[PDB]
Amino acid sequence: SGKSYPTVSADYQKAVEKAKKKLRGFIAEKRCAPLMLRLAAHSAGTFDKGTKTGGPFGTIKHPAELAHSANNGLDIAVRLLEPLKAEFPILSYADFYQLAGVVAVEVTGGPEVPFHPGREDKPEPPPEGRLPDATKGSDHLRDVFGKAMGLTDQDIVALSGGHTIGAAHKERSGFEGPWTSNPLIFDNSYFTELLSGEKEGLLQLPSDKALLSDPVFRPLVDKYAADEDAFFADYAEAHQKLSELGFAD
Ligand code: HEM
Ligand code: NA
Repeated sequence: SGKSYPTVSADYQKAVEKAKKKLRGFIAEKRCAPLMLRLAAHSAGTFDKGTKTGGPFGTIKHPAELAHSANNGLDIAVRLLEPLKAEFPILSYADFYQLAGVVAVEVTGGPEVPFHPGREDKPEPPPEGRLPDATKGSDHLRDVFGKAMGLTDQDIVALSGGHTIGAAHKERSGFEGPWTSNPLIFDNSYFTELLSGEKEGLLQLPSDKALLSDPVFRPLVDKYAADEDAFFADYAEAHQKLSELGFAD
């Protein structure tokens, strides 16, 4: 909602379609879907609505932004994508990274998130410190996703479900291990695990646990644990919004 997507040329559209295919094959083969989803989220998640700065505009590949502590390990993601990006010189990096995030969800069996091209690469990275802190709680989540990004409480819970794929690494954030028993499968297991308690071998961040005790977040966790279809619908909506922050309005 509220979006007016720009016109891109037929050749640009052709390149998007071909890049989508190539990204599917590459991401599946390399087993890097979760890392690519993290990359897309960290690129988009710097948007501040009050200043209209940051967001998914290709700045994450700048050495200055990759050096942000919250971005530890994302240099791997950028390097992995560089050879493929080079096959699509017409595409913006911004579009390519957001397309990679959409593909990461699709190949792991998640919903089909709508994608619209036309993000323009911006010259200057946003200041460090906008991304969410895993050690903080609900107030902080609302500060970051709500007050800065302009997303809803529903979006916060659905997007937290991105942790259904992948793992933390002690050398990156310091946290360690997968949230789920099937970390390459995009399903509602993140929420099922969050409800069932601390199972040995599985990770819960303080920011994940914050969802269980918040009056608004908890009913959403309950809904998504009970209804994977409802999770997929809300997730697709939220991911689209995240990927389009500051873009096309
Ligand atoms: C809600 C606030 C969030 C917090 C506090 C948070 C924090 C973290 C942390 C600490 C890690 C581990 C990084 C590492 O050590 O390798 C991580 C990984 C990850 N995050 Fe988030 N995140 C949040 C939101 C999101 C969102 C919105 C998405 C996308 C929808 C997402 C997708 C992922 C994925 C897929 C991984 C796994 C990366 C891998 O396997 O290499 N996260 N997150
Ligand atoms: Na999973």
